Amino acid sequence: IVGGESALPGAWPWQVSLHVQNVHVCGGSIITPEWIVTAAHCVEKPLNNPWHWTAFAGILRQSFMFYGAGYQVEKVISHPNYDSKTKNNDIALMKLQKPLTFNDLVKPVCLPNPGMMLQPEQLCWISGWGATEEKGKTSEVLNAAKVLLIETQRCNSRYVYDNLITPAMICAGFLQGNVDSCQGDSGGPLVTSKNNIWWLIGDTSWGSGCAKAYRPGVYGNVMVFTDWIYRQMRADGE
Amino acid sequence: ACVRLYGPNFILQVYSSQRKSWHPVCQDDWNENYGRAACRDMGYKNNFYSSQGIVDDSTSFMKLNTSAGNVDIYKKLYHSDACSSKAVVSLRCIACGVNLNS
Ligand SMILES: *[C@@H]1O[C@H](CO[C@@H]2O[C@@H](C)[C@@H](O)[C@@H](O)[C@@H]2O)[C@@H](O[C@@H]2O[C@H](CO)[C@@H](O[C@@H]3O[C@H](CO)[C@@H](O)[C@H](O)[C@H]3NC(C)=O)[C@H](O)[C@H]2NC(C)=O)[C@H](O)[C@H]1NC(C)=O
Ligand SMILES: *C(=O)c1ccc(NC(=N)N)cc1
Ligand SMILES: [Ca+2]
Repeated sequence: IVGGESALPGAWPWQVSLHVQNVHVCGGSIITPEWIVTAAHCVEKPLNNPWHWTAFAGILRQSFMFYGAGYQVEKVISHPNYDSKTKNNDIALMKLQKPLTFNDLVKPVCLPNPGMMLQPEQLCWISGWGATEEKGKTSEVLNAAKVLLIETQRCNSRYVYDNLITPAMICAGFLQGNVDSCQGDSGGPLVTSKNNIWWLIGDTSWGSGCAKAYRPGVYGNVMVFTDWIYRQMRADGE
Repeated sequence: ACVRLYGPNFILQVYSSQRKSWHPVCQDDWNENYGRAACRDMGYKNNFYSSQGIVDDSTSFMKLNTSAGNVDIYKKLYHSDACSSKAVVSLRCIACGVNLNS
């Protein structure tokens, strides 16, 4: 996260850190004790297999995520229509081998319903352990920032992303830059508060550079994937 | 089963291909056990949080057929212009969406 602030304990209790080879690679969001939403790009081959992955919940600092205390991932499911070239349909699910214990520091975010009626520039939050500057190292501390949704028509303008923003994508941030997601935050949440509920609007996906002007963050449009999520969760074990 | 929870108040709705329209479920004869069955159909396994009637902010409703057999909950609904209870189903499958400041 560029231009954010250290997260407080229990502010973002759905945020997980997803590790491979004992280091943070990606973020994700808890939706049930066993299911995490993340980005398909995170789990491209050669990291498609669950064995690579552990999840850390309820812990703000990377140095307190101890080898052996993560939750092992049992299943990885990438969206069937994910396209690595365009990053279209950039969403994946991870299922944990053992369910998480919810408490004040670990709890789920709500999946977005059709008909949320968000404002065109709805105030949202992003969180993660991404770099705090373009080309930076992983953040030791979980950060968060306020971002606004950017209307798709604006984001698709010639001076921004010039027709690259599909219906499965939403833009957020600031066209002046300075506050944005960055490498390491991908897979993590874009959330908003409505009706006293926090909703998972997006999963951090891509953008050109980080925190550059006219190059905002692009997020998977979780609304369009909810029915796929339901169907995957229902199929599991059946 | 083409079904959704709609809006920030979780209105349970069923799609009609004939009408190209979504319809809320009448609270008539509904209960938390139907709530639980609907949640299972949406893939929530043994998660359930609440099922309550609310006022609907749509004319046509889906109504529960109490005289149906043991079929899937969505095969137990039919089209009705009328909802005697004047309320529709609001269904939450999991306690979610709360944090430090809630
Ligand atoms: C509530 O359900 C009643 C029970 O029906 C059963 O369960 C439902 C969920 C569905 O699976 C039904 O197919 C199933 O039978 C409904 O009563 C049934 O209504 C159907 C007509 O829709 C009727 O079917 C006829 O059966 C005769 C007997 O063999 C057959 O010869 C005819 O071809 C069928 N009629 C038609 C219209 O062609 C069936 O017999 C009924 N079953 C019983 C036990 O009476 C009931 O209609 C429904 N309530 C509402 C408001 O729709
Ligand atoms: C994922 O790690 C990710 C997402 C988005 C960006 N760039 C911008 N938000 N501009 C980088 C990395
Ligand atoms: Ca492989």
